[PDB]
Amino acid sequence: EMEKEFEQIDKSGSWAAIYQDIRHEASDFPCRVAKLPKNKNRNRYRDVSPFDHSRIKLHQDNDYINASLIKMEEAQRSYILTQGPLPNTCGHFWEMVWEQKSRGVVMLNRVMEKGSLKCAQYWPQKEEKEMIFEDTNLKLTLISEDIKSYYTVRQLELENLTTQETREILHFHYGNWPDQTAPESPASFLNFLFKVRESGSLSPEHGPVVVHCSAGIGRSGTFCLADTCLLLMDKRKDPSSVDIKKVLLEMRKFRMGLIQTADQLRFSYLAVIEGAKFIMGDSSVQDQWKELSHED
Ligand SMILES: [Mg+2]
Ligand SMILES: [Mg+2]
Repeated sequence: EMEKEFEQIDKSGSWAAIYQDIRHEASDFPCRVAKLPKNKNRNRYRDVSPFDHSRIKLHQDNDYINASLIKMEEAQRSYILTQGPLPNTCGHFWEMVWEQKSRGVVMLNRVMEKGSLKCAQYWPQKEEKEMIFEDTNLKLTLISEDIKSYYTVRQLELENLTTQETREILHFHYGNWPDQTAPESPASFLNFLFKVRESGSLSPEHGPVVVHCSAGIGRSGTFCLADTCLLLMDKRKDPSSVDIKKVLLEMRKFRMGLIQTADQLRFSYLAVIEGAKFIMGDSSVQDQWKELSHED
């Protein structure tokens, strides 16, 4: 059992060992396109690249973006994990959103973190100042935003200027989750995860949700791992049936480095264990998460 195992690892103080074993067993696949000279300025970090086999290809001369399709066959959910767009890849980012028919973007970082710019300002901050990405012929307008205590939800309108088709994109922006560390509480993380779920952005009738932090592997991996684990129990109505480490290693077949610290691994256990309360039919813990969240 996941809860049994968690208590064993915690009392033996074994999280670093457990996490290091995951790194040693992780898949290794070529990243030849990411490493082409013409793509150097499309990568935020030299050591975080998409595998060729799972990378998202842009439809419109150079198809390269630092983004990976994580396709969880058994859970029947997909995610696109990507780096925080650079100043020259914001048009590529929204082209990917458009071509993949994604309905939601989950942003787990702030634009400035730790004294440095971790992400370009790739969405409009003011309704009256829309953004046009001339390289990809897309227009992006801020329609509304709901600013909560530690996260913000925005409605964006993304228009294809060629066809004049428009789509609503929901932006879920986590405000106080730093890299390397674990979120303040499972409650606030789960409250946020369930807001994304409730929006319909994860439905299979849409493209995969787009998830990013700065590198698109640490906080982003934690988000997807918890969501996939909860979905697997939901499908089986069986929390015992879920092996978190097996699921993480499966995710790492599609993008390198998912979950960057032993603390993030331990938090994933905490989050899935607490989230299981809701999956198995205690719908009122979701209310307690919102209370514990102090989102107002
Ligand atoms: Mg429009
Ligand atoms: Mg169209």
